[PDB]
Amino acid sequence: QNITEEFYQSTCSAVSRGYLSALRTGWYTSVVTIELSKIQKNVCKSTDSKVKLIKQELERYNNAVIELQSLMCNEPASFSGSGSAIASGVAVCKVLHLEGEVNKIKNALLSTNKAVVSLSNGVSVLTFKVLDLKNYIDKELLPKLNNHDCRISNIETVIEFQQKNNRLLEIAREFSVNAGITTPLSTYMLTNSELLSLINDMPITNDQKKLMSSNVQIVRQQSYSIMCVVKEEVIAYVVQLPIYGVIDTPCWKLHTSPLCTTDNKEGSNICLTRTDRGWYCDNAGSVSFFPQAETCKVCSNRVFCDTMNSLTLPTDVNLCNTDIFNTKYDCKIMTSKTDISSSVITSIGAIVSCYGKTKCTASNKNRGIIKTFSNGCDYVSNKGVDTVSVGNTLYYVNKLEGKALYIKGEPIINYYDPLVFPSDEFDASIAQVNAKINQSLAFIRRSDEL
Amino acid sequence: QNITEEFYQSTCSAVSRGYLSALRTGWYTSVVTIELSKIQKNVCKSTDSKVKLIKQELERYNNAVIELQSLMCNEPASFSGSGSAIASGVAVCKVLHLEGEVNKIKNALLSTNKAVVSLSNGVSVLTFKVLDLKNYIDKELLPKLNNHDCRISNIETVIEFQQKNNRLLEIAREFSVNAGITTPLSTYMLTNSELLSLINDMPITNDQKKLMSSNVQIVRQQSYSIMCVVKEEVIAYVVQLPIYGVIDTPCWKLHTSPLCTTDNKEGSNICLTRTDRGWYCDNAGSVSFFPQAETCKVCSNRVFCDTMNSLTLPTDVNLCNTDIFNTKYDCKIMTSKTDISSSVITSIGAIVSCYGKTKCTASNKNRGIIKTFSNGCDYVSNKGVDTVSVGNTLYYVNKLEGKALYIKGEPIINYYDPLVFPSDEFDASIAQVNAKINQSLAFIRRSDEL
Amino acid sequence: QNITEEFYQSTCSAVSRGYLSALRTGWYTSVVTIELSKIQKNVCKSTDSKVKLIKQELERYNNAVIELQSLMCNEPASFSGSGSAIASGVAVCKVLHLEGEVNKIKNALLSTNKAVVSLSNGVSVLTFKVLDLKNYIDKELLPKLNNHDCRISNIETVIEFQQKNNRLLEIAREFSVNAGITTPLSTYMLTNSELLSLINDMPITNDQKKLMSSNVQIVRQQSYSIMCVVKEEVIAYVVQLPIYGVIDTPCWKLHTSPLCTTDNKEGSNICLTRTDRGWYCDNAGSVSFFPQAETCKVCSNRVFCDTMNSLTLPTDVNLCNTDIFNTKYDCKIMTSKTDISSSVITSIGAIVSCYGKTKCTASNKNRGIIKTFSNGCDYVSNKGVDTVSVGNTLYYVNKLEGKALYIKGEPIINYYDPLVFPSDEFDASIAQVNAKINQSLAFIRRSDEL
Ligand SMILES: *[C@@H]1O[C@H](CO)[C@@H](O)[C@H](O)[C@H]1NC(C)=O
Ligand SMILES: *[C@@H]1O[C@H](CO)[C@@H](O)[C@H](O)[C@H]1NC(C)=O
Ligand SMILES: *[C@@H]1O[C@H](CO)[C@@H](O)[C@H](O)[C@H]1NC(C)=O
Repeated sequence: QNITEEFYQSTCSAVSRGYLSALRTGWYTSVVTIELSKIQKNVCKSTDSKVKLIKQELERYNNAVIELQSLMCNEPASFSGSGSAIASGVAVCKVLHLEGEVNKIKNALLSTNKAVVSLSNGVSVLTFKVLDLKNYIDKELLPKLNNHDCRISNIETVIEFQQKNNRLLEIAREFSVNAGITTPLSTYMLTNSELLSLINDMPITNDQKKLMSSNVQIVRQQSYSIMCVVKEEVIAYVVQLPIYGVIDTPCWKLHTSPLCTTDNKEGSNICLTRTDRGWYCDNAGSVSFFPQAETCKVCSNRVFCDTMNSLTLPTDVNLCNTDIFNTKYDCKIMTSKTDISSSVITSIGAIVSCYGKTKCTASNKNRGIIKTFSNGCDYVSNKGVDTVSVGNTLYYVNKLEGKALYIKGEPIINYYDPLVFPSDEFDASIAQVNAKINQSLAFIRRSDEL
Repeated sequence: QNITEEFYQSTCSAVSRGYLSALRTGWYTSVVTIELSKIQKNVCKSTDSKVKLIKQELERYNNAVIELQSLMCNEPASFSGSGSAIASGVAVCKVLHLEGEVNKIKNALLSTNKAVVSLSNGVSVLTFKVLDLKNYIDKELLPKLNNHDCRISNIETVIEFQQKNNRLLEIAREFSVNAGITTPLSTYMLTNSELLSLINDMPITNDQKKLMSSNVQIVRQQSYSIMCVVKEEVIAYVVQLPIYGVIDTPCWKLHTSPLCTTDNKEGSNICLTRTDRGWYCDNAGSVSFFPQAETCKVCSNRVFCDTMNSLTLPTDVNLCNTDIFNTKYDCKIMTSKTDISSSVITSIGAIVSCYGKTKCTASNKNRGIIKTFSNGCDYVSNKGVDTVSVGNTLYYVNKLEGKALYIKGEPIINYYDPLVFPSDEFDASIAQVNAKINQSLAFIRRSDEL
Repeated sequence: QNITEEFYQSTCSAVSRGYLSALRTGWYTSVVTIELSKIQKNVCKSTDSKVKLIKQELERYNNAVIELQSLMCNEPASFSGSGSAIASGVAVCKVLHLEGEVNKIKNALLSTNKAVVSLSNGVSVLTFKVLDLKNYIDKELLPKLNNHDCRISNIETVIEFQQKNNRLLEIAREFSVNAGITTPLSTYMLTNSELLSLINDMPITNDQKKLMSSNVQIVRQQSYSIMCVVKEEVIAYVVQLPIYGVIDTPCWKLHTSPLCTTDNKEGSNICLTRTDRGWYCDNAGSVSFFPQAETCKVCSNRVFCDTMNSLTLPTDVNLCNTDIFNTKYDCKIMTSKTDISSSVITSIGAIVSCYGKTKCTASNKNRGIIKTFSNGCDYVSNKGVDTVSVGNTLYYVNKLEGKALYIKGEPIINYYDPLVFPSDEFDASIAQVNAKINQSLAFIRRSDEL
């Protein structure tokens, strides 16, 4: 009733079921501002111990401003091809290159720290001001020093200026090594207290807000931070947040391992494996498939993915899990005579493909080995199991507890004849190999009757 | 006259033209030094609030010096195989393991911060001294504390010593997690003010200097920082800068998408796609091709790549863009019966390969959908277009404005017979498939005349 | 007698021998604790320059504690599939979700900073307390401020509190961007002085301790740091250390390059290359093979790898280096008609595959070019050589000095007939291609006798 899993002996593949979706659908674009107090090198050289320390701590304020301005060639019109997810925010970086749009933003920021601004393109973008140093320099630092005859207040304005400017240092220190775009969204670019404020104000239901509130760090993983322009005493940069629109549909992850024969001599055995491994979720009737599991993040029962790196597949694709020889969907597989033992760790278990003189075993935490694996594709539920060894490689099984079901079946590699079996197929399918069988056997059928 | 692009309907491929090259040709090697004032634990235990704070801030000065010395096994003679770009700087890390060469460098640094040094190998390497603490400890910190009866000046020498030593902390904090080699060149290893000083002094023309001056962050992306030795009160480490020698030649990026038929039943259709996708540039007559676009960085009109991860190709390779059936160059393609819809975002447009009941569309910012795609390979210019949907996947098109040209043609997948079409070819070519056609048809031609 | 290498002309492959193993065998799990002094917002608003600075420096102490608590969904039961190396530490993160186990740990930490704790699962895990702020706030910060009528001592308790809390900031600043698991083990999570203390106390021989002591940074590369729970004024997180069990066996790295013919017209030549390239080491009789060299780290004579990303292979696999046509082990190769020039840098040399009008050369540091390469697969020892050019690509050879041996032989690509040669084989073998030859020639043998 929580997290289940079923292993198919016929196909040497396992499916872990019970997960819930949270797919990235849109890009919540937003801009954060930093007020500035641009002053030139009018320094009064009263070389005192309380004056030079502010000279050092403000020269870093100078290196961390002109540096952001040189990063202007990213990205007005570059990034050809991939990485097209930031193009929803690059549309905002291009708006900030327009006169009057910069000024129209500084308006509603000097009175409430946050407000929605109407632009030239008109996109309803929110605005923030996370650090204000124009109001800390032109009111606290400039008047006591510029016209009051070079009067430094004390030493607590040197430590506080260090901590009020430390946030700006570690941002230019981060943007310069990232060509203007950072990911994940580091706490320097947005602390935890500020992010939870922006999520409550997104054009989304109260449901998705609770999700991104208790799962903060996952929102960071799939968020960006682009650098636009620096002009008119304002630092302008855009941060993209994921808009989860496909939520609460079921998900399941497919696990596959090679399935070979053990009734031949050395390399005279034949193998096959199901290709399309990874995460599958329901996305309005059709099935969204995520090949590289590197784009999906798992958090307890939740699965967060980006639909950009996904193949869209029809609902009739679940048939490969049971009846792989169905006429509606043609299931993809690969074939080879390469006979190598291997193991695959799943959600609540492990698949073992043992072939040859390989020492394949599953061991227990306390009493050592508990099951020696014979040759062939086998599976074991993690109940009481902790480690699995295959030759000189040892794996640990995730001790997430769940109900694992074994589905016995005739391994479909036996339904094939080794003579007319394809030597190697990269990404073939059931129909493509039965056609290649009907092709190689087409010569033997119509030539030996002489 | 600025940035153009042309789509070939015959080949289901698009070429974006108008870019300008900037290829990494050489490795400007350089060494940066740090003077040290090695003092032993002769601490006067006058446990005062202004004494223990310097004890803490100098114990970090101790952890961040002995730590760099343990990182000596990288890289005197390791790194077998790949990563051979640092071998121009490792040649300098091996020179610093020689007596007398270390001393000969400390000479011209205590009087001008920078000078060229003749070595034992003799490579004209430049030298820098970005942070001097031997002159800040043995002159400011040591005399007031060691022999003046444990006399701490004040508290401004605790904050300034914090900021004068903070740079050393975040370097050993970075080298220890990077095994002695960091990339990109972080501002900790070299700030913006110091890098722009070294570029003006490189054995290059005034042209490449302006390039690396307005495109600083890109130079960082393709730069390294190796750790050599720590001895004789000196921290020694080498930083490699890219020497761009192939500059201002034209470049173009190739985009490809599957091209299939829609005149058969389910999987009875045939597909083909052009393999060699990516960046191409002119490099002295021949064409330098960059397969993994991850090694190329785009900055407006400029394209920066590393010629180490490039295939060198003859000039007669541009023929695949137009006349793919040319006798001079044999164009590479792959074939498959896999019929999956997909989209490819280009520079100023998007290619759509729509097959089956897939919902393929291009949508507008304001008025929603503007063109439904039929089955087959199609292209759309980004003029007024903003998004493209393929099933459950949505892409954003780069709104870089340019002149896109459509080149209509007969899709070459129709010139093939589905019976004698290769089931799957990984990286074949026109000649290799016409030979395999002339092979499969060789049996049907000389056996049915009975 | 130190580092050797031999190139096989018959196979266009080189083997670098003389390296010594250090394979990751087990996971030394350990937990580090941080005592806390949880106080609520009972701040006395005596807005003084020495009071507000501690308010700022302690509000960061608040953001860096509640932030770690939201990262609780990683990883109680997630991470489906890959990344199963932390499951030895996740077993400890699951123990910390149990009442009484948290309290039983705080015992032996308030008196000796370190002791072994018996748990509910009972795993003998060590414990540490690297930073104590419960004893710095409830004894130094709380009594002077809470009940002594809001009395701030001085300003040296603001700088020291900055440096005593700076370590906690850059950890939550690192865990939040890493979803609770960081790698490599940064010095923030464990400084050099503390790591060398834990290695001396591992259930290992005195040998492996010296290894991980002079090779510290490599131990960091293959170590993790998981985040468990935050409760009862204690920060709990687990760090995994590698247990090297397979040590001091010989290792060798295989290098391969395409081997083609130069006796045909354009693409009428045939090529083949040995597939399984990378690191091989001895692991109890059998041979542990590491395909992706990205999992192996080289440090002088030592080679550190993780046996999780390794194929286990029989001892009879060294035969492919000499007699590739042996009956005991079937050597894997790939074939293609693609005739592209390329070079491969090895340990103490370089392999060059020169084909077509490609300009292939090896150049010297002083006197330029020293050997022009003819068409075919050739090798050169690094004695006096520094660079190798292939078309527009230039490589640097590692100037590690050693004894390179040339083993001349008949290139095995000539023993094949171009008519019945496979157009392309992804990962075939000698037997699989001789069978495909015995298949294509099976028709010509039994059909032309008419
Ligand atoms: C193979 O050919 C037979 C006729 O001999 C036919 O009945 C069968 O359906 C064919 N199979 C495929 C997969 O085309
Ligand atoms: C295929 O064979 C025919 C002869 O029947 C020949 O004219 C043609 O050039 C051949 N094509 C190839 C690609 O070899
Ligand atoms: C190929 O067939 C011949 C018989 O004509 C046999 O002697 C030889 O061993 C076979 N080779 C292979 C690799 O099967």
